[PDB]
Amino acid sequence: EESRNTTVLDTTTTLQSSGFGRAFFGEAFNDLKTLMRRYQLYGQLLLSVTTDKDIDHCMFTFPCLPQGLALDIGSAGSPHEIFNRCRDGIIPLIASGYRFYRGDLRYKIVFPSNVNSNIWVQHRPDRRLEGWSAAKIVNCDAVSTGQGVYNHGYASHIQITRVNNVIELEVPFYNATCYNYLQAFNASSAASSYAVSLGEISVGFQATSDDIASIVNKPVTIYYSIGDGMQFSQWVGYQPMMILDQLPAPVV
Amino acid sequence: EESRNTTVLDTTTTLQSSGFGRAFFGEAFNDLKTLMRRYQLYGQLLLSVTTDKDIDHCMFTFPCLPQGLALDIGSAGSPHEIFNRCRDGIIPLIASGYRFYRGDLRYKIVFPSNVNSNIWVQHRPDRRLEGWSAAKIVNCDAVSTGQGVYNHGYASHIQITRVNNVIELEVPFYNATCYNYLQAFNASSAASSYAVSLGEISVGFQATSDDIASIVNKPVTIYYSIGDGMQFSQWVGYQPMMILDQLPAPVV
Amino acid sequence: EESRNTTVLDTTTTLQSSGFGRAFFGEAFNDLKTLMRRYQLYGQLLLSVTTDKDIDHCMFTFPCLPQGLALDIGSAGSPHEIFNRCRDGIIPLIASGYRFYRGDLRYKIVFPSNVNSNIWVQHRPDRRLEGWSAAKIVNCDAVSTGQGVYNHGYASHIQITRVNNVIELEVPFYNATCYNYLQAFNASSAASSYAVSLGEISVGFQATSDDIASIVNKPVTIYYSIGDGMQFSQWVGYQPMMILDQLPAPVV
Amino acid sequence: MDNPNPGPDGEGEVELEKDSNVVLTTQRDPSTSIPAPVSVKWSRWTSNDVVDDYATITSRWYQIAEFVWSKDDPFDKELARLILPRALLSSIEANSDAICDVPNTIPFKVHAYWRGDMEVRVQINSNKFQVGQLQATWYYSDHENLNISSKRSVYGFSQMDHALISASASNEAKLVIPFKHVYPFLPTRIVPDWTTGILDMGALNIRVIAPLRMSATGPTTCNVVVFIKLNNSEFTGTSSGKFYASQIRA
Amino acid sequence: MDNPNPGPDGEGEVELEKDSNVVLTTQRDPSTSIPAPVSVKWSRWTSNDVVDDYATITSRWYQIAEFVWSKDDPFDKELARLILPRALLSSIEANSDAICDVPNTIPFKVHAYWRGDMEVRVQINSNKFQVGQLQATWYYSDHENLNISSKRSVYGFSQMDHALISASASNEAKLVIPFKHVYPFLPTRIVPDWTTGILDMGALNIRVIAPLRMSATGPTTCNVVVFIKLNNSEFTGTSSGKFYASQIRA
Amino acid sequence: MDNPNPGPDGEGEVELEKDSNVVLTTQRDPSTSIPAPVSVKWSRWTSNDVVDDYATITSRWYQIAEFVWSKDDPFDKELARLILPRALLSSIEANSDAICDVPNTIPFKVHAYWRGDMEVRVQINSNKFQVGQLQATWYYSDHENLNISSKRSVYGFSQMDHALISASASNEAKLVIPFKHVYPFLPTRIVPDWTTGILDMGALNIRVIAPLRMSATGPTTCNVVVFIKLNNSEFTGTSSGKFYASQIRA
Repeated sequence: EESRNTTVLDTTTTLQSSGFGRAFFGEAFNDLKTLMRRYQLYGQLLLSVTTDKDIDHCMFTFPCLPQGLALDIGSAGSPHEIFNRCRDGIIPLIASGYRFYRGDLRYKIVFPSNVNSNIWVQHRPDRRLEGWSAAKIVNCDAVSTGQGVYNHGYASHIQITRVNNVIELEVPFYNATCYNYLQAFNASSAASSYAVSLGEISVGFQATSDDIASIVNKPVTIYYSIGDGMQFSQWVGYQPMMILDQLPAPVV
Repeated sequence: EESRNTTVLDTTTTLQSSGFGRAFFGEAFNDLKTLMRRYQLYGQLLLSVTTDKDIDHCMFTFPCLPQGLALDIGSAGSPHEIFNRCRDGIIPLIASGYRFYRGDLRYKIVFPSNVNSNIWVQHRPDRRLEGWSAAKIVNCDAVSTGQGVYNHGYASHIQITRVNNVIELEVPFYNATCYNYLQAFNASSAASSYAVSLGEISVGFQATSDDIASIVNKPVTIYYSIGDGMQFSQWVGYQPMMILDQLPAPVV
Repeated sequence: EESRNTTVLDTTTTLQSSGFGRAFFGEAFNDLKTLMRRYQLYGQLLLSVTTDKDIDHCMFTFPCLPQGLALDIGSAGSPHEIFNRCRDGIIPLIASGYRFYRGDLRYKIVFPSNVNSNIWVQHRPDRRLEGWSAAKIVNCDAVSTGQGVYNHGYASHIQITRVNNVIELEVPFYNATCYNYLQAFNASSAASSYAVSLGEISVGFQATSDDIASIVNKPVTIYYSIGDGMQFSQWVGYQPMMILDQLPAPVV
Repeated sequence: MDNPNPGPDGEGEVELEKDSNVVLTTQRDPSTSIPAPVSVKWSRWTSNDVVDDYATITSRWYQIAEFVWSKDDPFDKELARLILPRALLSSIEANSDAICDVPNTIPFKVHAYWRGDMEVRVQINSNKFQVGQLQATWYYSDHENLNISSKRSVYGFSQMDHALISASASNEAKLVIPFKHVYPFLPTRIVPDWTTGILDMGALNIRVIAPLRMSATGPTTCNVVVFIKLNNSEFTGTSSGKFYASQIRA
Repeated sequence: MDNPNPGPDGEGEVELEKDSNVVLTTQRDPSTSIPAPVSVKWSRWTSNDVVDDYATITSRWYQIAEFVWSKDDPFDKELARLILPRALLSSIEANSDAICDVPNTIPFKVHAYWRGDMEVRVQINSNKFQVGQLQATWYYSDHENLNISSKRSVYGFSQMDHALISASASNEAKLVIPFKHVYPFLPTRIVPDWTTGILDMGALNIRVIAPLRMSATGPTTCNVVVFIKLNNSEFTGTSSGKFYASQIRA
Repeated sequence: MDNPNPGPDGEGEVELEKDSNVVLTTQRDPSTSIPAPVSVKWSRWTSNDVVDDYATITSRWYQIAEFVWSKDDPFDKELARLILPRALLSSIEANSDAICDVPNTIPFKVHAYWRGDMEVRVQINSNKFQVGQLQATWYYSDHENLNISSKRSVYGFSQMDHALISASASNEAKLVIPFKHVYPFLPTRIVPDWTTGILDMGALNIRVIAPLRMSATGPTTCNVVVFIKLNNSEFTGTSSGKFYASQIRA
């Protein structure tokens, strides 16, 4: 059995329990659900406009999942230095150790401040996630389907960039499942792909093609926490880890 | 040990007990003592007169025992077809599985109907049984001892053949033993031979030598059951059996 | 373990206990402390005067210990026949089986009867015993130290030989130890030698050099028992014994 | 305590585990490992059809794997990656006959969807002088994960709960697997919204933690046999047997 | 449960069986087999002479058979057909000395008739690694039967009650044989109405059900020793010792 | 009774013996042998200095002997004549470092006199198939006796109480040695009235009663390890560590 304990050959005395730092620091760290609610950087992108965008056209999209995105180090010339150097963060390091999840997510998208244009945000729970490839932030090209535009019935919110350039969200668990998958996802079953991400958030600017030039190559950073309903269910052990301070230094 | 029972790996449910056929046939067959009291053919003989018989001369004799006689198939030309084909019957098939017996026997000798002559029957408990050889029906020759005649003090009965040609008997346990032997008998001890048969029944006709010609080569069949006092004592397992329907058919 | 007793396969019945001879002889022999209080011959010596002895000069000395002296068989021409033939006696045969002792001793020195002179006896608890060599009766030579004379403060007694030529003693446990050593003694530690004998008894005559000639080569025999306070403490098993009636006879 | 008296009957006590008409015995106490608490029934939420567990036939034991575990198998070595709701059917189809030939699996031929628990007994028949140790680990939805090809080692399945099968003790591994899939029913056949990966709840996989060790003349091989019970089942969606296709051979 | 702690004294519990002045010990529990309930005394019916059991001497154990049981002995193999009231005397006469030399059998030299029960312990000293099995079966009056030469096999004595002596467990076979002869006394010597077959109550016979099995370097032989007690005896008919003749050698 | 069910955890119960920060375990029950009842403290009679037992450091176990016991060792064979208050120090000096380097023996470096009891565990690691037997015997003040060179055999130490270490059972020998010296304190260093034979309470000596016996391919060697606790101690006469000299090598 795993956690069996045959003969405890104890040489120790009693050690005074601090209450996971409650006695020293005034706060307990036993519950790992409340450490998961500290906001972690989810994604990081430069706004790259390809074709002439209408007011409806979504600037970028991303599938919304607590597992972390398919990790974008970046191009081999210009790497995103946090996901290159500070690999994976905390929430998929804890969600790496579980199998199922049932709950909500929070996002707090941070926009550039040079832009002024009004920003809409759609949650689209219809969208299936076709594999861990393209489980990432997609700078959208010219519109071919209803994926690429503002849509009607889905839950949206419009942040005014002139008042405050951060929209803060609560993306609900709108799946027809018991719980969703939490590791990396290869999409074996065709309906299994309805059960990975909570939905598919698309952020779009309402600017015309004359104000679209101030938008180009400005950073948009996304955060996430797990929003008080998140319950990771089945214990699955961790995979092989990589130690970060053994990564090579950029030799001059 | 024999009837030990270490680990009963039972896959069965409960089967409804019929009471050994009491529920279906209106009668129980558990007690094998009451099946032993159905009359079995004991012997079968043709009346063969050798010398000139007086009125006293016994026509035939047989030692009286529940083990069955030394089984007479017959001569190689003319076999007795029941003891040839239907080997041994029931009562020595059950008494084959025991060692000692203490009890009585019944006989029901059936006489031919062509004869009319009055028939006497002696029980002689004096007689020892000298081995399994000549533990059989003996057509008596000329008289040399008191074996060959009617005797006085022994218990007798006279069936009148004109009224009914069957005499029915109850041969009592007149031995000085605890119980008698029940398997086949080789007569090791000289007093052991006093302890096999209950006695030695002799049947004789009261006919003269002019009526003796109607007696010649008429069948006399003997039966037996075990008569309500018979108690087979020591369990001894069965010997090698022979299967009857593997006996060869008389090929034309 | 030593006195463990796994499976007593007893064929015996009950034997009537005599009480160690109490039932037959009117006395119990269970307690071996009271057999040790029968007086055993301790030493045996001929009075050999070497130099001109003053009144103070001790005639002989002996260290006083229950282990028995270093056993003097004698010279190869004239052996002391008891310690040659009757080896070791009882009290060091029982004290051979123990390690420590704490108690007193009794002596009953028997003097010759040809002498008349008054005899003094000193107990000297100061004296250390330097090894089992010279743990014996020492006929004293000319005086060099205070060992060789009568001394003041030590406990003494004067037997008048004219009244009775036997002085009877009780040599007390005057050691600074818990208990003293009881086997033969090799003197490893320098203070261990303070812990073998109870002291060192010296017997001396008060005769001048004209009466010293009647003293020469007269026997003095010493006895001992263990005097009611003797408690042998630690059980140590016996050593290799020698059987006495296998000793060779003096062939003519 | 400690009074060995063997007889003709043997020494120890034999424990049983009776089902419908299958009794299978073990001398040794099991090393049970239960990865989740027992699942609720959940036919109320997604089924109006007549639902019935066929517990007189489905809850029997059935052998689904047997394999020689030699000493030639190294340390980090798979022995059987059994996909257990599939392996009950693919073992039968590996016996070169249909699913309807076995009493345990006839409702898989008829019904469309299944939800139930699974008992697994991974029995071993090693000698007392052999030295080695297996682990039997249940992973929920192996094939819905793509980095499991790197997790699949004895260091990674020792972290989740698992059973240990020591070759010295000839130990037995009880393994109670309740139903935890994303969707509350597993289809037994090709269903409209998924066709690939049918009846795949996860993988029992049996790695080696210590290989077999012995003398030069010791017994080399070691046979391991895996039994499965399907106890708290329920089947729904009565359908034709001609829509059931054969499982993938694997 | 299951706490093995051997010491210098050994591990297990040793059980005894004390008689007059004979104690013989077995580590293992016996496989007792009792073919009949205990016999009543029956000196009231046929004896006016002074009858006394000599229980301080007759109820001792006495070795009456020892034999090597090798692996060369095949499956259906007699090992000892002991005729037990005779074999107690013929073992002594096989030791090349008289019946009056042994304390157990001096009343057979004096008295004329005997009725009593017999305890039999068929002890084995096999190794733990040897594999095989004897059966010890008591047949009442072997030599008063003529088809026993065909019954005398392991299939026929397994049907009546019997003891089993497994060579793995080094098992011991207790065997309580009460008196059931046709006549309520067995004569110890040539008596007026029978001379042949004296003091023959029946036969203990020890067949082989499984032969010894072992490795190439295993212990081949296996010694079996049979002891007999004569417990609930009684002797009657005090007679001279010069009418007692020696037993048949067999 | 007698239900063997081993698992991955093993079969039997493991007993402990915890001290300050040393736990040492034995599967087997000890063969304890206690040559004397427990000693009284006795600092009242001969010490005005500050007396304290350092039970948090002195009552730990410490290995003082390990030796291979081969089958080449004959019957009457010493294996270790340990002088136990010395052997605790001479083992450390045999490890080529000082007495002050070990926590158990720093008050011997400081204090002048010592009185205390000594626990001794003579553990063996023999195989179950090896056959042989040691005895561990404590003799009070070996070197204050000169005929001990003839007593030193297995017949002489079997008479006093002793422990037995059978190589079959892999037995352990507990040995509680209370303080019985002539003088109620043992000096740890050269003291004014004795210089020779320092800190010598007596000798644990470990003879052989049965040598190791085995097959041709059996395990030849057998390691024996001796541990010592110094439990009911007391140290008196606080002195400089520069008056402590090294022990004699022996």
